[PDB]
Amino acid sequence: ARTEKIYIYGASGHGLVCEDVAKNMGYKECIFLDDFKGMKFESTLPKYDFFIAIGNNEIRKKIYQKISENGFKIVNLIHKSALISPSAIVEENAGILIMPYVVINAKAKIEKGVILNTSSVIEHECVIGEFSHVSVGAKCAGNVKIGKNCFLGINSCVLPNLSLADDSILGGGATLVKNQDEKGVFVGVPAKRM
Amino acid sequence: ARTEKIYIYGASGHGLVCEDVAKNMGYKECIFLDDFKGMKFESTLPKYDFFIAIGNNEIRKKIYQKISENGFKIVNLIHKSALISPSAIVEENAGILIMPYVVINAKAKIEKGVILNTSSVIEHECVIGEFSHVSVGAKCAGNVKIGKNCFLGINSCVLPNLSLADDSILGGGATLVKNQDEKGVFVGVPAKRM
Amino acid sequence: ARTEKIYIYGASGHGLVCEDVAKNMGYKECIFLDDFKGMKFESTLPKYDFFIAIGNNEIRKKIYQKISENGFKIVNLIHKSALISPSAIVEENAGILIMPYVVINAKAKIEKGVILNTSSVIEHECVIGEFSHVSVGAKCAGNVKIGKNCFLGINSCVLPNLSLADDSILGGGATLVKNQDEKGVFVGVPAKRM
Ligand SMILES: CC(C)(COP(=O)(O)OP(=O)(O)OC[C@H]1O[C@@H](n2cnc3c(N)ncnc32)[C@H](O)[C@@H]1OP(=O)(O)O)[C@@H](O)C(=O)NCCC(=O)NCCS
Ligand SMILES: CC(C)(COP(=O)(O)OP(=O)(O)OC[C@H]1O[C@@H](n2cnc3c(N)ncnc32)[C@H](O)[C@@H]1OP(=O)(O)O)[C@@H](O)C(=O)NCCC(=O)NCCS
Ligand SMILES: CC(C)(COP(=O)(O)OP(=O)(O)OC[C@H]1O[C@@H](n2cnc3c(N)ncnc32)[C@H](O)[C@@H]1OP(=O)(O)O)[C@@H](O)C(=O)NCCC(=O)NCCS
Repeated sequence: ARTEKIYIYGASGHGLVCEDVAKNMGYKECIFLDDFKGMKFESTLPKYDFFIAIGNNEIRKKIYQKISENGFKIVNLIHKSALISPSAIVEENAGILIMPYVVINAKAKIEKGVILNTSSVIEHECVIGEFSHVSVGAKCAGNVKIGKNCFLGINSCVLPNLSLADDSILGGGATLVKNQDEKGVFVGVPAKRM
Repeated sequence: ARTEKIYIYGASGHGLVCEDVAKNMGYKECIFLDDFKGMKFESTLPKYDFFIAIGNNEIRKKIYQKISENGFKIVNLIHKSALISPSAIVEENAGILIMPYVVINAKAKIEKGVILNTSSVIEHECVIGEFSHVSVGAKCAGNVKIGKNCFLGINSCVLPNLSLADDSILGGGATLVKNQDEKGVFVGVPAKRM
Repeated sequence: ARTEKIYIYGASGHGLVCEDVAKNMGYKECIFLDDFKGMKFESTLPKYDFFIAIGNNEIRKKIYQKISENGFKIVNLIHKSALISPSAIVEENAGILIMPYVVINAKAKIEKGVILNTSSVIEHECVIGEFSHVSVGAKCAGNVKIGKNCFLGINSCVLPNLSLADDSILGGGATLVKNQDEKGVFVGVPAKRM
């Protein structure tokens, strides 16, 4: 079962929303660790559930690696208002954030370290690759494959059956209308390589 | 009252989400009919509620006609998280799909065979024409008239008071800013004839 | 505590949705005042909570001023499905509308007379200026400052950390990607001065 307290690493803005989700899940206390100007991570800390509240995908992956290596459990934070299909797969204890009013439909799969931000939608049979960030209000239609480390900006979307290659960025408001097997930064409606 | 079981015609991706909505409504068993590589529709089937889980508007209308002609009741599937104004009108037993977190505001009207997909919004006093599909995250502002058989793509929107003519397509991410009395395919921000 | 009845000023479309929110909050009766072709406002009316259901920001501010001057309390109408962070600040008894499925995240501030329309999202640490209208499905990313009297159109968004100057309009579907210190009308993806 979940611990009484939770370490949230990242005490910035993203950290504050993560705190709200942890409290929603029933955690009694959130202990912020921030190496910058709060309490530092220490490998010697008393054991509690961890969460990595870092928006940057590259840095979130590295921190995730360092925390995991010290034997800490990095839990998922999933708001109770997120609607997740009984046939969707969400990787267990994998540092995944699922914000309020997120919807994940039948047979979608969410990989480790993903952020599904506020009111995002992952349609049936999607695969969202590890340490991707689907940001506020971004939506993936049915059967969309998002590669590892991808970032879908605010209010972006991807049409059905499409793939976005690892390490790509879909800009805020962009509409991806063609399959993308080579990485890049895509902006506009329709989305075009920058 | 609803039957114990339901026939869902279409066993594809759209079918899977329809299954989830039926289960949410309290149906105990979903029986998939798919003429393609599952159990075939037969006019001789034992009577249960039917739903037509076909995304294509033209084909959904034809199947709806064939099922209705055999005397089957084609129910609405409405997720419990959909928020529907007490003054909105949703045509009864009319094969309408209303997905999670859909909002339908005061005095809007939804006609037979419509799909309102995940997190779509139908504002006050809208009329959504029969066998239209308002897809994931698409939004109609107040007093918008969507014609029969129309398709609003992912994350599209229509400004207040506007009409979209029968058999039109508003592309993914498109923003309709002018009245459209002649049918077509409209894409972009602002939306322009293709 | 809230009164038994409420005066809703504006009996148009916006008024109808306001009625729905008031009923959701537990008000027993909504009394429409419309100077146009319903019951007129009178300074002599029996005291009840008031709400100003006027979509136009300029007119809503003026009416708000006139009603306040006569000593009436102009309450907030907040749908129960709106998700508001315990650390967000919503100005009390300030004529604010918060529609269904609105999300307001940690430390955001909402000022008097604001409309947050259906399924809009205000991310952590935003400031939404008085008598602004964030319309249906519009989303502000973290740390966004919206000026007084601003109007964000249907399905628009603003990227993190940005400001929109007082009295500006972000058009339906627009994506604001740069800081804006001078007022104007911005349209497109990316949003550009009209
Ligand atoms: C696409 C993006 C990654 C590019 O950022 P960048 O490399 O720093 O680019 P700049 O901001 O300097 O702008 C470069 C050009 O691209 C354009 N551009 C930037 N973002 C754009 C967008 N999303 N849509 C269309 N054009 C965009 C700019 O207008 C500019 O055009 P110009 O040279 O003609 O003036 C960034 O703008 C973005 O959309 N990030 C998303 C952030 C987000 O959604 N946060 C999550 C919140 S929940
Ligand atoms: C508009 C649409 C119907 C047109 O599809 P199509 O006729 O097969 O057109 P194509 O995909 O071959 O593209 C033709 C051109 O239109 C453009 N285009 C296609 N969709 C576009 C969109 N939504 N916005 C802007 N441009 C678009 C393409 O970029 C292409 O431009 P080009 O010739 O300069 O390279 C389709 O792209 C679409 O948006 N359908 C929506 C699907 C959807 O939302 N599914 C529901 C999920 S919930
Ligand atoms: C931006 C806006 C304020 C401008 O309206 P306007 O001054 O009356 O302008 P017009 O409608 O006459 O159009 C003027 C031009 O701007 C364009 N335009 C208007 N709205 C646009 C939009 N949101 N995106 C891109 N272009 C837009 C028009 O296509 C037109 O282009 P053209 O001259 O090449 O033909 C208005 O279109 C708008 O987006 N308002 C939002 C309404 C809304 O969202 N309601 C709330 C519902 S919840």
